[PDB]
Amino acid sequence: MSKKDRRRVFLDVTIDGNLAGRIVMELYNDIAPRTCNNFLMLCTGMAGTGKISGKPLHYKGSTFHRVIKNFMIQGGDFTKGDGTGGESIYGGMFDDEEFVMKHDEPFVVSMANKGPNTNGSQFFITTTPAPHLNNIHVVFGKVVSGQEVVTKIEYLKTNSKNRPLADVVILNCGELV
Repeated sequence: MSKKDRRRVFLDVTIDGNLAGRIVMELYNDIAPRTCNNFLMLCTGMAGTGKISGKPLHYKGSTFHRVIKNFMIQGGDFTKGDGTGGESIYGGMFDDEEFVMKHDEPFVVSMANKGPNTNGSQFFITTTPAPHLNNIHVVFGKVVSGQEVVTKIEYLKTNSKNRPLADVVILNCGELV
């Protein structure tokens, strides 16, 4: 409810086994409670296994399978690891919450989707403002530290499917104080 209700979460990322650093994000629980809760639970793994997939609901070990130079990096697919998988802690996908937050600045954390009301576990971190994505993707967080590890990942050499050649893995993830 209050701005003091905002939680912090972390992602320790490795590129081909070499530690790139830590990405810390502040979740706007007071503006997008369901989306932030889903994300926070996926970082800690404290919600169990997927209802439909029967797989662990948590980012540990998953990758950033898509990076777009000058725009964003995408991850969160813990079931298929290529953009076709992932699952929310609510079972399957969940509805879009009110589009309060906007892509009005770089390093905003937003939900990836496959059309209206199709939120799962996939997300993306932008690197420039993107107002055209407003009212399509639910913004629920902001990177507060480690924005340089985000750009490091973003500029990695990719193939024609926009997939990084190197293995970008979430070594550790969880909650911060």
